[PDB]
Amino acid sequence: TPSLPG
Amino acid sequence: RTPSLPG
Amino acid sequence: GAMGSMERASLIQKAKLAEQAERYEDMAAFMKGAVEKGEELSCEERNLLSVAYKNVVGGQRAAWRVLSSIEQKSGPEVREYREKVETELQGVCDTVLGLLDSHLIKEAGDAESRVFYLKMKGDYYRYLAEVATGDDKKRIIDSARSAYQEAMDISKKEMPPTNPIRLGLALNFSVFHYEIANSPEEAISLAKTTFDEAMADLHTLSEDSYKDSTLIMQLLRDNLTLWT
Amino acid sequence: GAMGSMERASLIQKAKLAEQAERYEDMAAFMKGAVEKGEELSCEERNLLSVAYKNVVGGQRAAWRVLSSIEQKSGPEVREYREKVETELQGVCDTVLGLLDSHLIKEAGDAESRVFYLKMKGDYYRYLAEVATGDDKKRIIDSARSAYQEAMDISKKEMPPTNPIRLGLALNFSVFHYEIANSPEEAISLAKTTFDEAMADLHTLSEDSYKDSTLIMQLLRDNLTLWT
Ligand SMILES: *N1CCC[C@@H]1[C@H](c1ccccc1)c1ccccc1OCCOC
Ligand SMILES: *N1CCC[C@@H]1[C@H](c1ccccc1)c1ccccc1OCCOC
Ligand SMILES: [Cl-]
Ligand SMILES: [Cl-]
Ligand SMILES: [Mg+2]
Ligand code: NA
Ligand code: NA
Repeated sequence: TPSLPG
Repeated sequence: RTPSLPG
Repeated sequence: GAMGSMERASLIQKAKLAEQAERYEDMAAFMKGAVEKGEELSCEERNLLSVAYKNVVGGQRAAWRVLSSIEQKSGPEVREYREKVETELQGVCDTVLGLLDSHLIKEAGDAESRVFYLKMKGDYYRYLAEVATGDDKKRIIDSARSAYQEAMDISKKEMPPTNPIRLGLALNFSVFHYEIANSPEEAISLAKTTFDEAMADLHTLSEDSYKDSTLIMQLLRDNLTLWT
Repeated sequence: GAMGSMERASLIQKAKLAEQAERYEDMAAFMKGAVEKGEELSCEERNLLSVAYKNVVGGQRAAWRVLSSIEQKSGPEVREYREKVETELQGVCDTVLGLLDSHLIKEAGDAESRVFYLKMKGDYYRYLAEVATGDDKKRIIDSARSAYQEAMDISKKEMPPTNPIRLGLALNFSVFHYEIANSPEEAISLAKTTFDEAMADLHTLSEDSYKDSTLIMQLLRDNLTLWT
């Protein structure tokens, strides 16, 4: 699952 | 610049 | 450290040059030197620190995942090289965590910066957890959870529910619950509550804030869809 | 050295893993260690060595160009940081040239290896010339010219005009003439005669050799059509 992209 | 061999 | 003899303002200037040159290890080293001067960071500087180390650790995580995939499909060489990358990644995370504990978190002068740094502490323990095993992994998981939970407590008291830093914290903490702590029900509950509490206030925001907040809300939604 | 206790085959295996992980600094270090075992490199191994250092120096060159452009448009910080990147670039080129002179360039050897390494020596002196100034630049330029010229003489005697190594040497030597040595007329002539002499011999090649040769011929043509 992706986390915050920055 | 002019490109050189890419490898 | 190696940056001890350079002026703080020069380190910030060179971090920005390094970013332009896509030299992220240099950027991170300059920002570490700036943090070690002992003064608080502005919002722009905090973001520079985060971008620099995210690029460094992100490359190491991607390489670790490539090598772990080859290892799982598979002499000792693949394991050895995976372990080499792993040790380097752990070193970078220990460096970031050391900056946050000495002394960014305790010197943060406002709630937003304190939440930003406690979230970052949770994130870097989470990166450690991805490669940890056994009892060390269990300790790391508890450390991540404690940092994230402290950030959550502050953000609920001090920041509105649409605040982008608060939303991003909840996004990453919910990812931690799902991907690391094997707690999908906690992940879903947190993402859902965060999404609903932000939605209630969307009509009070400007055009820009609405975009900012729904952007991260959409990131919560993607995870909920994958999870639900 | 840090690789001295590792088996040659393990170094080569790890160089290949490093390439898959896009860890080119590691890849180059593994291949350096392999070279230092003192055995000739196979064709595949020469290509690994070349790809590794190409990517390392390529990132440094790109960063140097960014910083040099900022410097030309413009405290001491931009110059200092450009100088730092420049010194690291020169260090890598000196490492490569050292490996070539101490281990790899021999009077013995097949034409394929001798031309490959002399071309490489020309290339890494060319990269030093890109950042050099004044009389130092003149000497470096002559070192590159001498290496390329020796490779050219061997290639014309010992290889067919379609040989891909011969073609890539002519491509890079013509780039040297155009970009470094202020000799665009020579660059154009070399690219044209090389292309034409390869064209005329394509009929001797298999489907596979034809694709290998024509891909490099296409690069020569791209430069010719750019320059004329
Ligand atoms: N991620 C956390 C801190 C750096 C990075 C920020 C970000 C980028 C894209 C999407 C979400 C967060 C970030 C980087 C550079 C400038 C501004 C940034 O966001 C600051 C506040 O937004 C969360
Ligand atoms: N460049 C010089 C030697 C390594 C690299 C080779 C190359 C790649 C792409 C375009 C031209 C040359 C190369 C790398 C890996 C495998 C095979 C390779 O080329 C062999 C023929 O070189 C002329
Ligand atoms: Cl290793
Ligand atoms: Cl510097
Ligand atoms: Mg030994
Ligand atoms: Na051995
Ligand atoms: Na043209």
